[PDB]
Amino acid sequence: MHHHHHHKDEVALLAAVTLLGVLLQAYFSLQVISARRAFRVSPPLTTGPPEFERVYRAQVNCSEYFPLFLATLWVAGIFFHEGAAALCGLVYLFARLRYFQGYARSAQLRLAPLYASARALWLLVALAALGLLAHFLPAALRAALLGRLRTLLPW
Amino acid sequence: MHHHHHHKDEVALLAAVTLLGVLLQAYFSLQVISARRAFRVSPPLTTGPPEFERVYRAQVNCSEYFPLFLATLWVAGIFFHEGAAALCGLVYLFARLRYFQGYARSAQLRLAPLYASARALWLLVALAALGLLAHFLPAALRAALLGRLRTLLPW
Amino acid sequence: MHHHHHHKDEVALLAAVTLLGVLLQAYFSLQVISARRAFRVSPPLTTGPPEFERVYRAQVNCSEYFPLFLATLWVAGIFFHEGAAALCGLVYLFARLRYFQGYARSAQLRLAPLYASARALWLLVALAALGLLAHFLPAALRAALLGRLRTLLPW
Ligand SMILES: CCCCCCCCCCCCO[C@@H]1O[C@H](CO)[C@@H](O[C@H]2O[C@H](CO)[C@@H](O)[C@H](O)[C@H]2O)[C@H](O)[C@H]1O
Ligand SMILES: CCCCCCCCCCCCCCCC(=O)O
Ligand SMILES: CCCCCCCCCCCCCCCC(=O)O
Ligand SMILES: CCCCCCCCCCCCCCCC(=O)O
Ligand code: NI
Ligand code: NI
Ligand code: NI
Ligand code: NI
Ligand code: NI
Ligand code: NI
Ligand code: NI
Repeated sequence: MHHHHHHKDEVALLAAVTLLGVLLQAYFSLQVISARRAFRVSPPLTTGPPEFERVYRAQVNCSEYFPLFLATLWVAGIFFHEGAAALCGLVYLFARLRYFQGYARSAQLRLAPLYASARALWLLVALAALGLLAHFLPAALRAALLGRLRTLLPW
Repeated sequence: MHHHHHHKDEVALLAAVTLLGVLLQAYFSLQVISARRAFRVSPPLTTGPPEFERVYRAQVNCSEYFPLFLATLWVAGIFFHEGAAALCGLVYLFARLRYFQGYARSAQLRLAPLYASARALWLLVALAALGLLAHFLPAALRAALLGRLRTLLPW
Repeated sequence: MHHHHHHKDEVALLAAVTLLGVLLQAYFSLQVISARRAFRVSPPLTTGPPEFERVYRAQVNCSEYFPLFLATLWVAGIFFHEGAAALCGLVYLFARLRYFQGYARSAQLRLAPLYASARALWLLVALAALGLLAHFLPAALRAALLGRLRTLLPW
């Protein structure tokens, strides 16, 4: 409720990549709705021609991974480096766009961009992990050394 | 780890709408479990009578959009205006409750609240985008003017 | 953009539980891909032998609840108590790991860890709610008393 400082400028690139991700997900959704018309599939019900089922499944898989992407983007961006996390996020999202486009054409064409999206997501995971390790490991190593010291009142 | 200030009071309405959203999602889930009994559908397996499939599909669609709603709510609430973002969030969630209730009765009755939920989500997206533009565009325009200036050492 | 303080040390346990949750979700996904080979189910398409359908459905359900878990973890951790929220989060995630493992073996074996995951999630919801109530209820009670006072200019 103010606050004479804000932390917006520390997360704005994460927020922009997040919004791009929302926009891409919305687009995937609109493509499924468009495929429902092209290939005559009525709600509820997610079975129909192969071409429809591939578009449907591409959207479902993107949707499933999307919170994982968001969680890791934010943890990596806060604990490791904002710019690095955001760049990796852009690469992931572009890879997901290529995955969806590929998959819609052929199951097999989903594979190369799928691998690219996994490499970008795993890099985000590794940056998040390194950032958290940097945060916790020094204090933990110190507390353990201190307990050891201890010895003491001797030597 | 303290900190003689906190930023809770800047995000509390976003946090409350978020929690309401979790509660609504939990409710949708409990309704699917209840429909599984009413219409005799046993896990795993998500096919059964039309009435079950509509309830199932309403929950699935709400679930799919729920991270999009959360992401945009937080970005809009931080970059644009907390109160506005929270209000739009409440409207979205009420619209989703009406969507789920409608859909359970008839595919066709899902449509009006579906359109209401999309208008509320797109307004959140537009507030998020405007907030981010307000954040990045002045510094970007300035850096570009400065490079232009440049000219200079003349005129 | 600096900032001579950071709020990382107030959310690091939430961030670590979040990352563990991402890792567990990634694992569930890899298990579905592994079941697709074991039980010969090719993409798109999520129907096959019972053993495959159980593994698939366990992943889907974990995926569906995962944003709910994340949202509530963060709200509870910020508004109620970071350590308590993180502990409950670990219990939820362990319960989800046991749920997935159970379900893969038998529908019936998913049930005990399912109930454990629901108790942990509902405790997170209750901590989030109590934290938000603590935040809003005093100011609200005060504003209402002040309007009452009022009376006044008399008595
Ligand atoms: C840089 C890019 C950003 C540009 C910003 C512009 C964004 C505008 C995108 C348009 C989004 C439209 O939003 C979409 O509307 C259609 C209606 O037409 C809805 O569609 C709904 O109604 C139709 C027709 O009754 C049904 O057949 C359909 O099954 C149902 O889902 C979608 O559920 C909603 O998601
Ligand atoms: C789903 C995960 C959401 C996580 C959001 C956590 C935000 C809490 C901390 C905000 C303070 C900003 C820290 C600045 C670090 C940086 O430079 O990026
Ligand atoms: C999934 C997106 C989660 C985003 C959470 C980002 C929170 C980081 C910044 C917190 C500082 C609070 C900023 C105050 C602005 C306001 O008035 O709402
Ligand atoms: C999906 C929900 C994401 C929510 C992320 C909200 C983070 C905004 C506030 C960050 C300031 C840190 C507050 C410290 C309280 C604490 O001790 O945990
Ligand atoms: Ni002041
Ligand atoms: Ni201040
Ligand atoms: Ni102090
Ligand atoms: Ni301080
Ligand atoms: Ni300085
Ligand atoms: Ni400062
Ligand atoms: Ni601060």
